[PDB]
Amino acid sequence: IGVPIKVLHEAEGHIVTCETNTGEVYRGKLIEAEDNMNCQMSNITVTYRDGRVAQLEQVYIRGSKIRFLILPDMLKNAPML
Amino acid sequence: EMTPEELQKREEEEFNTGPLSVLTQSVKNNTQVLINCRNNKKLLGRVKAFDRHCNMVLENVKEMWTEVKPVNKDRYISKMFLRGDSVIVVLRNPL
Amino acid sequence: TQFLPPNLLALFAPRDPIPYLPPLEKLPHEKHHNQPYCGIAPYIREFEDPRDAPPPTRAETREERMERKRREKIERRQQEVETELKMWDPHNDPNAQGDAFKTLFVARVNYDTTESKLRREFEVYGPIKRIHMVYSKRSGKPRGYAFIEYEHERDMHSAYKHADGKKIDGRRVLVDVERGRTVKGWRPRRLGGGLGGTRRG
Amino acid sequence: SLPLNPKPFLNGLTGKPVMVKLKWGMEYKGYLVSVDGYMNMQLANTEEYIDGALSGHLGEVLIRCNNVLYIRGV
Amino acid sequence: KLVRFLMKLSHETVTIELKNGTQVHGTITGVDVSMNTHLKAVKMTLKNREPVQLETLSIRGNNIRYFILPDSLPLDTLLVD
Amino acid sequence: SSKMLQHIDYRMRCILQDGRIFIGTFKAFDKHMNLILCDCDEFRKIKPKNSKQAEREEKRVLGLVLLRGENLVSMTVEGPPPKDTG
Amino acid sequence: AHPPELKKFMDKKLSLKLNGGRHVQGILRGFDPFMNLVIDECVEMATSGQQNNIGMVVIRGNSIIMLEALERV
Amino acid sequence: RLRMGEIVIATPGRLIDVLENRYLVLSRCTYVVLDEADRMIDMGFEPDVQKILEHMPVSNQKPDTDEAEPEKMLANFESGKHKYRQTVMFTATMPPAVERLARSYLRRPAVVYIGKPHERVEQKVFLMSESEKRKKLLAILEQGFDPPIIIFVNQKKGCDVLAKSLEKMGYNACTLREFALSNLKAGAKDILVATDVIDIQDVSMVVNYDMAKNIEDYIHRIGRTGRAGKSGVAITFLTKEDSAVFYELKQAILESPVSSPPELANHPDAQHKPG
Amino acid sequence: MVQPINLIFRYLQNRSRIQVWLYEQVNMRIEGCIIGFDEYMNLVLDDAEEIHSKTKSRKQLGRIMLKGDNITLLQSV
RNA sequence: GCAGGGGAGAUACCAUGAUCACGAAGGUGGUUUUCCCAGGGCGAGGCUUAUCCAUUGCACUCCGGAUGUGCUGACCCCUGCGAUUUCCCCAAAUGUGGGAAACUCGACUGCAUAAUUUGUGGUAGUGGGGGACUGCGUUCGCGCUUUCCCCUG
RNA sequence: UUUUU
Repeated sequence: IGVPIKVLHEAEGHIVTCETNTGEVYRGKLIEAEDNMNCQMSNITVTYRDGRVAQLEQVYIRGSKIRFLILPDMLKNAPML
Repeated sequence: EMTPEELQKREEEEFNTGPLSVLTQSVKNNTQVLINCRNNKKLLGRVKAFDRHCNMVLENVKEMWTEVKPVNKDRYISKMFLRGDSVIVVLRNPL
Repeated sequence: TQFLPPNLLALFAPRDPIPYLPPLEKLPHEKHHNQPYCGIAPYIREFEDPRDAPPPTRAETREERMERKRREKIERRQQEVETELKMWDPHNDPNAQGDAFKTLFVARVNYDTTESKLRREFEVYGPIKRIHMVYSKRSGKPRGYAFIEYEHERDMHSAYKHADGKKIDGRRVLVDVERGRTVKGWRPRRLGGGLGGTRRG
Repeated sequence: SLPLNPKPFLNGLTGKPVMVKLKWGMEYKGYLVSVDGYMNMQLANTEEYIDGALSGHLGEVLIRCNNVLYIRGV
Repeated sequence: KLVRFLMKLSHETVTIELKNGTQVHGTITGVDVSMNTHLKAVKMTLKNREPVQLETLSIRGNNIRYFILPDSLPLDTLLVD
Repeated sequence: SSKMLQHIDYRMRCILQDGRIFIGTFKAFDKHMNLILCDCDEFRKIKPKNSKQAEREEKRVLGLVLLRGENLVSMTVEGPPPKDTG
Repeated sequence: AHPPELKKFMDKKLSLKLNGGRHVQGILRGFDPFMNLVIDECVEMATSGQQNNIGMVVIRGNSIIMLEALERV
Repeated sequence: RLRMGEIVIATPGRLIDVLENRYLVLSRCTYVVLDEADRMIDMGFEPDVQKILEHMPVSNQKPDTDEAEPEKMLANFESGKHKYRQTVMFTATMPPAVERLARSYLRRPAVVYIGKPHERVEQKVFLMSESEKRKKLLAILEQGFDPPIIIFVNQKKGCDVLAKSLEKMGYNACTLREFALSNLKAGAKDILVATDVIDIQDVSMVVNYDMAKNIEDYIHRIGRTGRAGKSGVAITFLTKEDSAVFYELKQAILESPVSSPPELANHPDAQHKPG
Repeated sequence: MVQPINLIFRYLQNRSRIQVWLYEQVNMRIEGCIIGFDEYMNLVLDDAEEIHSKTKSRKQLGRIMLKGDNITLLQSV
């Protein structure tokens, strides 16, 4: 497990954002993140490429279609970093 | 699969017998070849070295493309290294 | 951080979300391809047949000269062996006398052992008519080989069958039959032949 | 009939003429020469066809794995 | 393999043209097995963008499309190993 | 990996595949080129379709950003690490 | 090759996004480590407002962008 | 295979993960075989076995009376799909854990006892110091053996060190998945080093350089030489740290007609029962 | 739990006319009887036909081998 | 899961005191040497910017002293590394070292690793703007479409 | 030894 993979695993359980490959951005509580950056979120707020916003009860984003992830700043206080 | 051991001598037989022989003759017979890539250009030149991933080293290559009436343009490079990912097709020069 | 108290979890608070902004690039399936990719069928003007580079212009670095030097040294050694095989004749040598069928050969012997101890060791199998040790022509050191020609071939056969592997002066010596004037096509170790496998690899 | 996997189908297509369509829209019709474990294609006396109509004749042509989309007989 | 020949191109002034039209000309200080090139004092000319000089520039192997070597490069000697 | 370790914790401006540039303190890296940027700011050039004007930069603070290496194109040294000495 | 966490979405009606700007909706009967899914009572959901039923279908994971659970897992 | 779908061979952790994630159902299950239930209790899989049995239908369980132990039992066997569930638990001994598992899962079982590796194999256990017998190992390997052979070790790491030492000694040694067993069965690997944990044929020699802490593990190691046919030779290096099993090994010295030891039988720490 | 591989095997055994859309292309699809499959999701079809959304015509090619990368979503009928 | 701990040539010198009438070549194990050279030690010299002390100076061959951050860096040394345990030997004999191994951790390298989840492309690079030059709708700002010349990547 | 490949 790499150090960004460790940071993504430690970022689960809190509210994080993730930009999709299609242009959408979903921000919500990250339930579980895997080694392949597949992230599950519960009660997330998604924003499409046009700018419209929506709410989702449960969503799952593959790591192959994930562009970037925005974590809280406390993950910068990790003992590895 | 076919070769789980540390002996990978079948790769040379596949490069000498398979499609890569069309590249491997180009290193052997020193014949010219035109390769069309994903960048809408056709590079004509000689094949000096290649690998399993079709990454080639070309010498005295000339890449020709068409910009804009479609005006053709060309550019010569004495030594270039073409990645196998951006290559779409390659065909040896008929002679 | 998952199984954490809320006092510690309050330090793990997310920041403000990013503002809404349009993407810089459009969709790849919805992009406007003004000039897509095409084949090289109009692009076939690479080279003609008579004005072509030659094939064999390729070579290794610093290995071909060493391989040619090794091949030349091997050819010189083979020529020296072929020259030495023509001048080698055990039937015309003064050191090789007597009956070859009744003469045994004792090799791998110690240099400190004299011919008298070898004669006393070889006289147990029968009477020895002649004993000839091998010495160096320039230095004078013994080469560890000797020829014992007996009066009877049965005594030489008993010495070859019984004294093979016997320890002489602390060293086990080998006993065999004479193959220089009895075996057809035999060659010594100096002529690319010989017996033994002590220095095979 | 037996369930024909693409590997014996490509083996039977070798030596026989076949048409391979790429993901970029271009196609190549010619005698299938050789194939490998990554489903690469080799062709001899092949003709390149763009947008359905024949564009020209290239000859011996190597078609890569990621660029080739489909391949069919004749 | 062909990455071993590119790994021996340290401190050589090459020109890496990317798939997005960016061309970076500079002396490659290091190359890896994943075709990533780290160069020093590079001049980058992107598509629809002005060139700029940088003291260090790292390019991934996936984004690199072509590499132009000098004409005096010993391609015969470098392909022996 | 000394060339990547020499630029550790520095203000690196990594260029993405979409043309955006994220400048931030590179906190961690991996074998798949996934980067961790601390206090990252993202900027992008907008083409002026109205008239012949200067290029517009649209920056946005993301904080702790986890960028994938598949979306990363190039990265250069933009600024020094935040020093604790006065 | 870590498998995805689609056990909560097993036999649950969810909506997934396709590669070419399309969407689908149906019961995810299983999953693959390459994110290949099996949809039961699948919906077409094209660019037009009208949709079509396909029933059982197989979706490749290379073309699946994001899946949103309509049954709340 | 789960999508493909008559019987399923599983481990308790993997079957518990499949049943907890709804990957497999037991609505049509009517037969439960528990091979090595004592080894399942020793591995800690007995709460996992209880959680796996909790997913079984209780409406198909047999009543705990005299009818489960034969005319009514054969009539229930002739019911076809309307038959009750059956349980067959195979083990090497009868601990209270496997007895409670047979009392819970099975209803009035019939006991069939065979199955004795200590009585059917020449236990050539070297009562001499295990370290001295460890040196004798090289001597036992130089004395000749029939491939494949088994090298039992208390720990996997030691087992790996013994395999590397046998590889340095000019012998093809396997470490312990299926690729090592196929090499051992085909004749490539001559000695497989492993722990006290299968898929193995009859072996001529079983070398226990590290003695197990229990007699059931020693019986399971001796059973790898073959339940019938060739008896084999089980050479066990005995030390001072295995003395709490040596009295039990005295029982292995007691009930072994195919084996001839005075060092283990007349040992002071093996003369009385431990505890 | 129904798997896509077992579903593709059942569709190949039943010889149902499967229609699969193209990857990153919403115009053309390929319909036909799935004669066989492979480990890399390559499908060999006995009677394949390419159907376009704009022209609304199906051009038949015959026994065609399609790579697994082009496959995006396959349905029945 | 698996294997590993610099390679490629000449060695003329030494050992293997080579089983045939004085020899082998060559290989192997040491020494020396040439390339791919890799990680370090020694930091002379040079660049950059601040603090303190001194200098009112007549030059046209740069150049007052000390310290700090960031760098570059020749000559000279080693063939690998950080940790454990055993035997033998030189020995300034409990220290310093040399020759061997047993093998473990620091995710060091390659591997069915170019076939759907980052390291061999469905992220192509196909533009932007100024003058004349079309048509549709119009809130007269513009959305689409049809041309030539220029500046620019 | 006893999914998490």
